[PDB]
Amino acid sequence: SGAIYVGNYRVVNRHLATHNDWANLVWEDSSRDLLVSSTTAQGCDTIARCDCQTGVYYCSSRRKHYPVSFSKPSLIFVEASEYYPARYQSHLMLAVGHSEPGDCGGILRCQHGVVGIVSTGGNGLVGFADVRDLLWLDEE
Ligand SMILES: Cn1nc(CC(=O)N2CC(C(N)=O)C2)c2ccccc21
Ligand SMILES: [Zn+2]
Repeated sequence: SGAIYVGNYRVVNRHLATHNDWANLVWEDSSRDLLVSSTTAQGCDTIARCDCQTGVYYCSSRRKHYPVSFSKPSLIFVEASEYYPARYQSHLMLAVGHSEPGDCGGILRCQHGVVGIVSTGGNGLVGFADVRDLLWLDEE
């Protein structure tokens, strides 16, 4: 589990969104595994606006933050899980690292701020849903 709290937005994995998230929906995209809902309080996270390929992510199944090198956001084939059939997921970045299903939501960050959240995993891989192209998170 986990979310990004920027401005009056809450960014979560679409597959982990709650009823309150769907009832206060701003935007969702199943191909990216992302959903954004509105919040009453302002958040403290800052979004990175950069092309970094190195950063650090939080792994809840290890209680640890790990430094990683990650690929550029792309269209990647992801195996079937409890939440999606086997399919192509867009705006996804891969790194070598530990991930279990419940690790979804952990933040990946670089020197500029939040880059994305854990979305996929398996066999020493971890996938991150990028948010750096969502410029509207910084306004309204
Ligand atoms: C974080 N992660 N995820 C999965 C499968 C899963 O629940 N999916 C893949 C997610 C998606 N965005 O399509 C939903 C896994 C399987 C072993 C290890 C780590 C893992
Ligand atoms: Zn950066």
